[PDB]
Amino acid sequence: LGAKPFGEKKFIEIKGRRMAYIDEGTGDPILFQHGNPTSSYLWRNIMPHCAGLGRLIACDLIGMGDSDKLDPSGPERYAYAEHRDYLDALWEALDLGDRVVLVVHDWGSALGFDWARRHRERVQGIAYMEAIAMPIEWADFPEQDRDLFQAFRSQAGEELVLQDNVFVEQVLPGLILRPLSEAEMAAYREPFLAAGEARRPTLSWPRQIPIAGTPADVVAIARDYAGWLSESPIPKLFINAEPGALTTGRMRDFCRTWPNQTEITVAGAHFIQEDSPDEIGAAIAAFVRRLRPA
Ligand SMILES: [Ca+2]
Ligand SMILES: [Ca+2]
Ligand SMILES: [Cl-]
Repeated sequence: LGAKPFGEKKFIEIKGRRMAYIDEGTGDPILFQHGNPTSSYLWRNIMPHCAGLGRLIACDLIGMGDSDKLDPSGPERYAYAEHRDYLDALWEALDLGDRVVLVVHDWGSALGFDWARRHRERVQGIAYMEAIAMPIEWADFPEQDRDLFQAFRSQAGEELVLQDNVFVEQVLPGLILRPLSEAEMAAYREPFLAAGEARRPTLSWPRQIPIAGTPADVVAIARDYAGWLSESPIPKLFINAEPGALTTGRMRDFCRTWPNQTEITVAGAHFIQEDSPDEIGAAIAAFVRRLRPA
């Protein structure tokens, strides 16, 4: 597997803040976007498979990875809309061109799907896995994690996450089938070593998941890209997971109705990149080779 990151971290100022990202190679972008509570590090063993197939980019969401924190931070900070404003500006600053291939996961998919809907003419292909493909109901949420996430979305969330770093220390490992190494966990907890607001992004995210109609704004956004994706002819690669976690049941049933889509199944729960990186990288590279023929 390997715990070493892919390439060197680069920095650029956005909205008066500093954001970190990986940008290696030349040509049309193959954009990898992580979710909660990860960073660009999540794709370290996947991006290599796309070597020479394009400009390999992986951005650290604001307040995450090596990107700046948003002070003053609080319950109102790090909502989906705010993350979008920063990511939109970062992607604009990167001069991506008009033949972008998106590779998304978790909140990176909500952000990526929305961006794609808004810049559809610039999207050459979309590879996704364990994504937030549509608004859901509690019955659709994984049973084993249902109570905990309901707790995150309650006044108990602050103690769980800001004080005890539960999303990083409990959820993350709990949704990876193979044992992580000391170095791998170190890389994941690094941005959240300090108790308090430094960990706010990992609490604000679960409170943004479009479940049972709340929050209304994210539900509407997801409803929008869900409808669009179900009709868009843009080529797609759906990397299904077994047993999987988020993209199972009804949501998986929905994703499987999407047009011009190739699907493969790999072993894993939610953070499948840590369980089947080679299968995932190989599939993405093949997908790209078909989208960018000699
Ligand atoms: Ca071109
Ligand atoms: Ca585990
Ligand atoms: Cl979340």
